[PDB]
Amino acid sequence: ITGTSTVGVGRGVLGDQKNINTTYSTYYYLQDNTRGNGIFTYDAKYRTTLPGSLWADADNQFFASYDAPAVDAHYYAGVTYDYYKNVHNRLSYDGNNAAIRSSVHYSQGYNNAFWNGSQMVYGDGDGQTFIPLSGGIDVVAHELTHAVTDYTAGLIYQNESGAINEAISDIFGTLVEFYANKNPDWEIGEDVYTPGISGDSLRSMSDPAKYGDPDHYSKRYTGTQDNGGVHINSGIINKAAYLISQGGTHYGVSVVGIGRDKLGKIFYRALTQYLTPTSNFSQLRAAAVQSATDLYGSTSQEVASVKQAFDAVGVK
Ligand SMILES: O=C(O)C[C@H](NC(=O)OCc1ccccc1)C(=O)O
Ligand SMILES: [Ca+2]
Ligand SMILES: [Ca+2]
Ligand SMILES: [Ca+2]
Ligand SMILES: [Ca+2]
Ligand SMILES: [Zn+2]
Repeated sequence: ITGTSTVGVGRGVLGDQKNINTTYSTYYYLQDNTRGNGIFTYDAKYRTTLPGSLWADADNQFFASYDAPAVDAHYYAGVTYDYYKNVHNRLSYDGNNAAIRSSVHYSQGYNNAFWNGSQMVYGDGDGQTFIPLSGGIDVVAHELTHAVTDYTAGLIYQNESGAINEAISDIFGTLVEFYANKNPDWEIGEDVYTPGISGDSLRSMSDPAKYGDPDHYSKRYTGTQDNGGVHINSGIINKAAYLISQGGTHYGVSVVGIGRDKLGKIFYRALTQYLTPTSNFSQLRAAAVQSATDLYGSTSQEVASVKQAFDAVGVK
């Protein structure tokens, strides 16, 4: 909507106070004009009709319980926009400053978040498996990264291409969490998962097998569940990415870590230049090796580490 850019204040899902960019026109709306062609947050009002209504507030103070998921969706979309712009020189998910739209309060008891082809959508959780899913910066960034994938490599959401799609969202979700620098880790979803259990998460990049996901190509899931295991076999790629950044010896194969910035550069260039809708794991290895070669040179440590990481997880 047309109005004047304002700055509101609120509390997120975890009870932390933050400022948010709003727009005033009779009401204060969750519309951030400071980034691209805007970031817009909507109320789905416990229904499944999307997007719902652009979030309106009478006083530009967002401290009600009902507000908290909106605050976080809106703020973390901004952080994610900033990461892609500042770190990768990418303007929004399409590279041309597309408006970023999110809806919160989707459905009832909904233990999921998603990118629907056009916008991000966040459940509230059931309060047992999840609390509102926008409370996780890694979750927000995971979802916005689906949009980046769809505009770039376009990895088909099944089997190996789908597992790469998933891993790319976990990787950049994690890199965004490190960019924001609040309790960062190589775990996925820990801020919003199981409020009754401390120290767990939905997936782990550092140790995918902790949560039953494969950490080696020989352990890949070959069935038909989960679109051919897209959230399962992502563990193989997540582990490779973790190793490229942090190093380690895995199944006897030693990898010299090169750190998160270089991981992000390698994978961003692979995603945007080399991967295609049908890329498989072997092709991702080649894309990453070529990307590291472009950036750092064929004889570089970075290239060597990429090869060792994919060797460690059994991807040739
Ligand atoms: O399964 C689905 O419908 C989509 C799936 N959503 C999903 O797993 O929602 C919760 C969550 C998302 C990211 C990180 C941690 C938790 C996806 O985004 O890949
Ligand atoms: Ca208010
Ligand atoms: Ca964390
Ligand atoms: Ca995390
Ligand atoms: Ca937990
Ligand atoms: Zn996903």
